[PDB]
Amino acid sequence: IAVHYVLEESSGYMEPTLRILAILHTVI
Amino acid sequence: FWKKIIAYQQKLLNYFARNFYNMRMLALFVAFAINFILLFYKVSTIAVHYVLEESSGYMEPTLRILAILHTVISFFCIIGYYCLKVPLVIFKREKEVARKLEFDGLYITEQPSEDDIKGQWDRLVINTQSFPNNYWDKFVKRKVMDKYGEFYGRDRISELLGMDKAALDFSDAREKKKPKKDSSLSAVLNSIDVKYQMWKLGVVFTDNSFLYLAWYMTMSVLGHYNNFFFAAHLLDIAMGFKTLRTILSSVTHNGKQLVLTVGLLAVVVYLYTVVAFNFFRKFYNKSEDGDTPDMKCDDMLTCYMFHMYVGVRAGGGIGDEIEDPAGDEYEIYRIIFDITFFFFVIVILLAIIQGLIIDAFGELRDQQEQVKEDMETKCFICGIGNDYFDTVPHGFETHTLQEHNLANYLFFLMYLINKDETEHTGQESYVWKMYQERCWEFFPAGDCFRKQYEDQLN
Amino acid sequence: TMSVLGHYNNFFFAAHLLDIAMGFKTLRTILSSVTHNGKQLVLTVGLLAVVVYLYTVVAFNFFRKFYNKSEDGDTPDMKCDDMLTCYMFHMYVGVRAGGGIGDEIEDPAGDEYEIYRIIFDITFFFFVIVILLAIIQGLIIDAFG
Amino acid sequence: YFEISESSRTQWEKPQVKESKRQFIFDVVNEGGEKEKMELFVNFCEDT
Ligand SMILES: Nc1ncnc2c1ncn2[C@@H]1O[C@H](COP(=O)(O)OP(=O)(O)OP(=O)(O)O)[C@@H](O)[C@H]1O
Ligand SMILES: O=c1[nH]c(=O)c2nc[nH]c2[nH]1
Ligand SMILES: [Ca+2]
Ligand SMILES: [Zn+2]
Repeated sequence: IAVHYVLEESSGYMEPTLRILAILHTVI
Repeated sequence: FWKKIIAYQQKLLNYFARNFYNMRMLALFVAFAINFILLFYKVSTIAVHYVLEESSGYMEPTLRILAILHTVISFFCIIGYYCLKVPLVIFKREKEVARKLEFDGLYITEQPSEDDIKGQWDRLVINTQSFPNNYWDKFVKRKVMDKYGEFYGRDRISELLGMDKAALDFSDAREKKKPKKDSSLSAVLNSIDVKYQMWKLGVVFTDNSFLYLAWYMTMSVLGHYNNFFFAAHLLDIAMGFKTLRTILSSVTHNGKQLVLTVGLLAVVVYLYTVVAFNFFRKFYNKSEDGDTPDMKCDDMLTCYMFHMYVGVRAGGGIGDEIEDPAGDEYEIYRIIFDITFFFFVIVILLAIIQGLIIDAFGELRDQQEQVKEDMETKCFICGIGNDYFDTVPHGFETHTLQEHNLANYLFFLMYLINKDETEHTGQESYVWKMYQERCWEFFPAGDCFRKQYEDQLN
Repeated sequence: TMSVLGHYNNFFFAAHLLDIAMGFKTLRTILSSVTHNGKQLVLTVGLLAVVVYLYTVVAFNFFRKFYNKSEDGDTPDMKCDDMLTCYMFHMYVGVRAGGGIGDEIEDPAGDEYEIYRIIFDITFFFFVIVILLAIIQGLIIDAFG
Repeated sequence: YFEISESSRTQWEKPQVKESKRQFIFDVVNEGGEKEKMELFVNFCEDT
């Protein structure tokens, strides 16, 4: 079976926010 | 008529102030009795009803009477202590703010640092027709005006203090004041100072013990809405007894350390949750049957909740309450996982959290014991050790009860205030000047009469 | 008197094995440690009683359906249908339990009061088991020391 | 300097006197105040 780790988000903005935050963390 | 009603009202206030403590212990009985009665409810039948399982049958009217009595007694217990300790708090704050105004210029030259709630709040009482109401110094405004008026502006100082600069010389010329009777109307309107009562009420609501009494009264009132709200009054024994006060204070004594170590436990359990959610998901099936799986780690939130709620409380960690790793490719990894969880979370961090509070309790008890041990080993005033006096029988007791008694010092200060300025003796005038100038070098510090005359006396 | 009662029932002679406590000094110290902090121990036991009573009140008012201690669905052995039995259950079981009352009551998964009951169980385990029981034990241990 | 009787020594060495002395020593050293230590010691002497 193929298992995927996916956000259980209602607002839906967390994923791009998460990517931006990860990039910002690396830069910081 | 007005005189009679005022006399009766003041008598009632004095009675409540006198019997504040007795009414508190009566409230303690009433809480005990109400809760003992409450211990006999049961749920009956959907519409469920909470009904007493009583054989005698008198408990229900007794319970209602006791609840009403508790509310009345709590109201009396707030009116008392409002007539008892609120004046002391007001006096202390008035003295503090007056001394800050005079000696420090905290509202003329310094101004509060904008973070002190009380420093900011006390500005309202300065420009009040009755600034000193409990504080003895009724000329604090006059002396502040004399000290700071000429430099920083007499007009500005007078406006800040809400006073008249041209009234003092006229008063010294003639009094020009007339008394009046009280049956006239609007006299109370003229006499009342809404701003001063405002500031006083703010101080009272800031007071901690008044807040506790208000919470007690609020819970007593809520007890009529639901009789089980009277259970919160059983916590009053904690304040009633010293060791229970010590136990409760031990919880918040190491408050920052306890919060931070709880946060550390949270972080480490979160890390373990991440590891389990990424590698050990199939082991978190908490379903007894194979018909349907109750997976507790399919998502991070539920896995974290499971870890906190179960593994921390478990004796052996998460491994006690998760599946068995025998015969698996991740057997050794999961064994290390469980062992490290049990060691770091249960053996170490939980022990540290418990020990913080236990050691806080021990430290508070040891501090109380050290305080009690002191004043039995050295004098409060001079500080000389007890053995030096104890060379003679009952020496320390005689020194602390007839030579260096702090009660005697307080009585001497009262005698200096009550005595007229002209009739002070030499020593009395010396002490009085030093006290007014706040010079506390008249207190014997490391020396006493016996030590000074150690060879003349014997 | 116990020796005389031993003739009425031979098992009454078992009470004389406690005489070794007086015979030996360290056993006298152990027994004296129990009553050394007598007032503090009694008062902290009372505090534990009060806090467990508060937890019993909360459970009896909100978490009654979770106190079914019956293995089968044929008949329910409800332990919190009345305050007296709920309080007895709390004292007799939750205090002795390693993880608190949550060890011996139902599981709150998939319930509207899940988070409330999780907080209930965690706070019970922390205040009653981790703190108050430890304080009660430490009083006697430190008295012995 | 004075005279001690051998009978007095024997009675002092008897076990009950030793138990009383142990109890008194513990009482005075642990909780007995130094203020009336001599008073307690004289009382213990008279009882012994
Ligand atoms: N300068 C001092 N003046 C008075 N007492 C002193 C002073 N220095 C030390 N002490 C000690 O303070 C203690 C005063 O006694 P204590 O506080 O128990 O009195 P109390 O308030 O009458 O008693 P209780 O708490 O039983 O009501 C004594 O042990 C005394 O030795
Ligand atoms: O003064 C005395 N003290 C004693 O202890 C005692 N014993 C016998 N006779 C005595 N006289
Ligand atoms: Ca004179
Ligand atoms: Zn002194």
